[PDB]
Amino acid sequence: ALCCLWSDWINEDHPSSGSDDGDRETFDGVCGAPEDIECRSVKDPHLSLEQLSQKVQCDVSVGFICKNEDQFGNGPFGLCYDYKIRVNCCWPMDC
Ligand SMILES: [Ca+2]
Ligand SMILES: [Ca+2]
Ligand code: NA
Repeated sequence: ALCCLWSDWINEDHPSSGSDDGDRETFDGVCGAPEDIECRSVKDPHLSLEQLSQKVQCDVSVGFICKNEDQFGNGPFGLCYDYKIRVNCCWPMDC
């Protein structure tokens, strides 16, 4: 069968850190090919993305991407929340 486990939280980028003007989280070095991914805001971790307001990308191919300019605001106001991810990874095991 397949034995699947959820990783610890990954939170290596932040909306006002680095040079990417956003928040990107990857599972490189954690799992080779996640079966699932969970992307959550740090300040409201119980809300799924379908319960959040921001424009983000969250999938098992690229991981998590939020770009600050995609968020609601006028002028320079408005940016990504800080997000964190878990990945669900499965191993072929007889668990
Ligand atoms: Ca950043
Ligand atoms: Ca982050
Ligand atoms: Na975005």
